[PDB]
Amino acid sequence: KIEEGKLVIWINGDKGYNGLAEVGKKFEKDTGIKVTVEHPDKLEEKFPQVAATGDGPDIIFWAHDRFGGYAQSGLLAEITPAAAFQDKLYPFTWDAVRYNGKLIAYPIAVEALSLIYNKDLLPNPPKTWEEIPALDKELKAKGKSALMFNLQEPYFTWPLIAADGGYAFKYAAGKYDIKDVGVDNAGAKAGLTFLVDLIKNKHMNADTDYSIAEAAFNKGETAMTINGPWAWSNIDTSAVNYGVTVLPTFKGQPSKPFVGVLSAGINAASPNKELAKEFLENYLLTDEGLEAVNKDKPLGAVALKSYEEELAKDPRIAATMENAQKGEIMPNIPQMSAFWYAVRTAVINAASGRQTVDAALAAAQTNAVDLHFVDQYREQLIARVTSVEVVLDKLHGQVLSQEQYERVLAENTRPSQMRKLFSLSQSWDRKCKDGLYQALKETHPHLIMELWEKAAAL
Ligand SMILES: OC[C@H]1O[C@H](O[C@H]2[C@H](O)[C@@H](O)[C@@H](O)O[C@@H]2CO)[C@H](O)[C@@H](O)[C@@H]1O
Repeated sequence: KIEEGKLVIWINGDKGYNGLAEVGKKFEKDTGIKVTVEHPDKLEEKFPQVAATGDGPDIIFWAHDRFGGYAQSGLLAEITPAAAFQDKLYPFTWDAVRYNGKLIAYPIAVEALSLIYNKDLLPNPPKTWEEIPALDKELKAKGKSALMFNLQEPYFTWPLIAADGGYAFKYAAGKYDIKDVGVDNAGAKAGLTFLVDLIKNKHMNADTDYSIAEAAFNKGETAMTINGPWAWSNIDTSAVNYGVTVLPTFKGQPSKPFVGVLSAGINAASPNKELAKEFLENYLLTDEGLEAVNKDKPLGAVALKSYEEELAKDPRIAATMENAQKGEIMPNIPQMSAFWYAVRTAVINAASGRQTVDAALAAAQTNAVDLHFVDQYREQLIARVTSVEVVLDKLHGQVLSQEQYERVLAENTRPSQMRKLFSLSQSWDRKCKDGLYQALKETHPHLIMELWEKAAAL
């Protein structure tokens, strides 16, 4: 369980965890309470997996979009700031952490993607996405390339999908309509078609991930990348002469990045809730706390009015906000986790040529709207299904091909095997998903029964 009388903190590894650790050191200096900051892999999934059991960190950091799901699952303590403290942060940041009438986290900072460009390679950044292929051709002659960014996380491709009309869930009458999804409309298709064409014409490579794109930009090999405030620290170290600016337009319309509010929630199973509150309100969310984190990795536009004003002159922060204003705040509904995984699979499949754009998005759309049991509880099943071989043999023939069977089996741990199986099946139709559910239920009926029950408990 969770050790009492101390703080364990989880934050993503792309954030200023060293800076946060300093705030932890100051807290220890003034209170005697030791603070431990960790940045585990696959944090957005690890948390609900271990927290559902009743363990995990006292405090979890992520963008606000995942917190609605955490709250619905009972993993988060209710946050009760007094009025004077609440007034120290922007109202729209509190709005991002409000779920079903209550505050479920502390907002820290507002993030949005921008175009980052090498001024020595590219004195004026391109206005449009459409002119990048011509740009890449010029640069290739100098042994360079126009653009590299993470193509493994749909967050980075989202601004282009949304530009001409794609959207996640429709918002109307103060509610998100969970049945109105805009992943396979004409606009989403046009944007992703443009991305795929960049890859087909070798302006980009489908295998490019975060580390690969960062290395290429920071070594001066590519003229542009797409990234958030957290990335500026490494670019500074590399002393690249860079600018941060508005994303290119597509079909004459702005790219629309999703806006995230980095937020901190308190584990509902934590016996250290009061301590967590003190650390967050009186140590982190102060000019001195935020500055320490921000000097490690930039936070963007912080939620704290006083420090936001001090930093607002930074043209890079201005550029972040300009992009944010063209985009949309992410929904925090519990459906977000399944939505992101479906879209992630669609972008990866279309980029790798495993599916056409139309088929990739049509499948994502169907699965986000229909929310099958195996998609809703994918994360729990990955962590809790243990008889993988039994499931594979039930599916072999009917649902799984010989090759897919072999691919799943080849993974090293049970969760890696399960994760592969759900990835492969992600684009399958309802009937195949039903076959997958049936095999899981025959193999582990108590687990499946437990999942049905807890859904109803919450
Ligand atoms: O790609 C899907 C992913 O997008 C967002 O995650 C961002 C995150 O908000 C940023 O702070 C930064 O860490 O990069 C991530 C993308 O790799 C969503 O917040 C997240 O839930 C979602 O899975």
